[PDB]
Amino acid sequence: TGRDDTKETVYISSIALLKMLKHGRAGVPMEVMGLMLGEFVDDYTVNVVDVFAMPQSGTGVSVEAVDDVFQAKMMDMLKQTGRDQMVVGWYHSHPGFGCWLSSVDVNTQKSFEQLNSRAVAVVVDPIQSVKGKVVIDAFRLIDTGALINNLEPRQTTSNTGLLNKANIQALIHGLNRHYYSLNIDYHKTAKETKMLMNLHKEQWQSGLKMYDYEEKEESNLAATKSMVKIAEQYSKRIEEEKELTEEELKTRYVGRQDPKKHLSETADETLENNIVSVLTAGVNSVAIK
Amino acid sequence: MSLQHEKVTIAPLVLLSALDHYERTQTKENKRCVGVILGDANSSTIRVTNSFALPFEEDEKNSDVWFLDHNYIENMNEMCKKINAKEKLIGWYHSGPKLRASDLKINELFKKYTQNNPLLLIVDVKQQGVGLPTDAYVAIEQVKDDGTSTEKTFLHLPCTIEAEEAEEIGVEHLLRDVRDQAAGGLSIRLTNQLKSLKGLQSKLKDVVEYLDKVINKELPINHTILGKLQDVFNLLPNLGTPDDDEIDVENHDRINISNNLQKALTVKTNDELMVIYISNLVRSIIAFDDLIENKIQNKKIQEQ
Amino acid sequence: HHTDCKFIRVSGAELVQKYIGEGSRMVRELFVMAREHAPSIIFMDEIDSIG
Amino acid sequence: FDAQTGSDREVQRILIELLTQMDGFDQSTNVKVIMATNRADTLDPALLR
Amino acid sequence: NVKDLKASQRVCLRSDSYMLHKVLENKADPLVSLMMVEKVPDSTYDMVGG
Amino acid sequence: EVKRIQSVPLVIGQFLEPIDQNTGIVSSTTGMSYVVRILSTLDRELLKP
Repeated sequence: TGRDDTKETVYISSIALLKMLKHGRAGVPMEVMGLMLGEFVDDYTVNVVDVFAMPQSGTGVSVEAVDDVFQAKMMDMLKQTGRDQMVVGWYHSHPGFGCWLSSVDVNTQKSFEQLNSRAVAVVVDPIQSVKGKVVIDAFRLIDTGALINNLEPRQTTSNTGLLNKANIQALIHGLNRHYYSLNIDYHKTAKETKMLMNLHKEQWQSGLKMYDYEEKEESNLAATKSMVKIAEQYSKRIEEEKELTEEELKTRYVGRQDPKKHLSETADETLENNIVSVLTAGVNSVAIK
Repeated sequence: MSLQHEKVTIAPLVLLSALDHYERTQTKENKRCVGVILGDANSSTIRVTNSFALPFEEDEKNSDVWFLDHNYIENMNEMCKKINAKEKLIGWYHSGPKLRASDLKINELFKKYTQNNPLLLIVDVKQQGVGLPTDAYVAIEQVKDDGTSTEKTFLHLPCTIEAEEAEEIGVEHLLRDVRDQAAGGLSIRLTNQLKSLKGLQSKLKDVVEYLDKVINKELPINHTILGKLQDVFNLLPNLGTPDDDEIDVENHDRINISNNLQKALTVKTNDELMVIYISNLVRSIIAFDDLIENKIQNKKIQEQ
Repeated sequence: HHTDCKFIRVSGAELVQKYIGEGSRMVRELFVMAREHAPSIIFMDEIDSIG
Repeated sequence: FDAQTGSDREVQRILIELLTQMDGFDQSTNVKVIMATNRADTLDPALLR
Repeated sequence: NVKDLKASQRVCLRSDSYMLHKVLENKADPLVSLMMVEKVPDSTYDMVGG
Repeated sequence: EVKRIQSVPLVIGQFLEPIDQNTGIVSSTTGMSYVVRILSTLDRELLKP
């Protein structure tokens, strides 16, 4: 009873994703601190609109790792520009470790629970992320009273119920005795997408732009020889290749890492490239003069 | 002091931040979002690394009235050196898309926090341009030709989006679209080649219109534009020279190599055909066998 | 060759392993390793220069 | 051949292994190793040959 | 099961808790690595004279 | 996507032997002997040694 106690869908905006990665990757090999500013609506929806980075702390992430001088000043600056939002959580990194809360980080979550009891704790690894979907998970505490008397699960109702999880390690131990994980949902508009797609006007100008023809001849030369040398490799493939079982032929005549497939790719890249080069040249002739 | 701003690289953090910030003040109807941009400056490459709003008002009754809070700029500096000392004020973004002369005077203000000339980074947030989502200009002061005075003016200096590496990771994550222009396969670049012709053609159309308005409606002759156009006429391909003729020989050289490749594939594709028919040959026999084999199965049930 | 067993050989001194750990007990445990790969012939060579 | 302390034995080990490995097994597609010597008094007794 | 598991059975494990995956009946030894390059001899009684 | 993992940064290790076509056993230069998955359409015709 009392609190709903179902884990939020955290909607992190595009600005807030990129900003977190920016402060994390400069700071490696070290931890980073920061406060997450958003709006909370519904009974399980937090929208993390923006973030701000708390300067690098000399003791690392802890319960003293927010200085009240920076904090107050920083939120005061957002109030003068109308960018103001409310602290709905906190972020911290482990720079070399995947997502979980150490003893200190859970104790920090106990403090942020006081201020807002739907608070999120987001753990960002800055360097382990190559997709940028991965190694960002959000956690939110489930009530203490809930833990004891075994009314702990109640996060599976009022969500999709598609869960994404891995690791036993610290992660899982953290889960059982404290918090519940749910995936990071990404929100965007088509104005943020539109900005990314453009990369100047030299994006399209380059399609007309034609390289040195010294280079083209070189690429085409290499490719011609390559197809002969792989045709011979393919000749060995059809040396007989009529003995039993397909699997024993694959290993024997090198049907694994197939010479037929290799010829095919080689031909196509060159064929299509020279197609565009003839076309762009002809375009140039007729268009200019 | 330095006049070094020849290349302006933009992190994608700056363009999405300017998109948010316009909407967190709610400026509209030729009201503007004026904030700071930070990065590195005093250098040949400028990297625009970050952006923030500032308090700012824009009056439509007279453009020489706006508000700016100076104390905000001094307090934001203290904070940003703690996060990152590689970040410093390098100038200001302006929402645009219209550049004005009063903006030169805002410019002067920003010349008192950075040694270099401030960069005024026009970021269109209204998304009217299908290209240029960044245009960059820097105020420089020079004696203009043709009996003209010393003018303080905003000259275009090259800019491109290039992204930081740390930024990249998120750019990859948020782009999950197929990308009509990405420079892919044969297909992707035939769509491009057409797009590219209409790009250039429209750019060429602006030049025509401009020229007409100089002698019709008496626009001020700006001799910089006109100088560039002399070289346009001087780099025109001229036919009937041995160069053009060698280019037509080279189109056959290239198509020659394309022909040999096309035959080579015809053998692969026929190889695949041969190999299926062998399978089907076998399968005819296997299906035939089932019919015989039933008899053998039926007989056992009766016996046992 | 004719025996039809796994002629492993083993060249030189066997203190040479050190990059997963020392060669001061792969002599000993050789007994075990050889047993596993039955039927196996160990050509533990050491030309001798210990005097 | 010496092995007076442990540190005589280490030099010896390098000699042993050089000979055994020298040698052909699968047979050499190299030119077989070249060596230079100020004198042969400080080579082995008969293991070069 | 403990039934499948014998002593001297090589087993694969995880990094998150070392829980088993599969039994292996393969053995990776410094001896195995030396054998593996050399492979079998091509020698026979008459490759060696006298 | 796979091309990125394929590319730098990497840590060197040393292939021992296969235990399965799609899981092999290696030892890293960090000092840890790891069972590791093998990405397909890698030359497995030189991987086995």
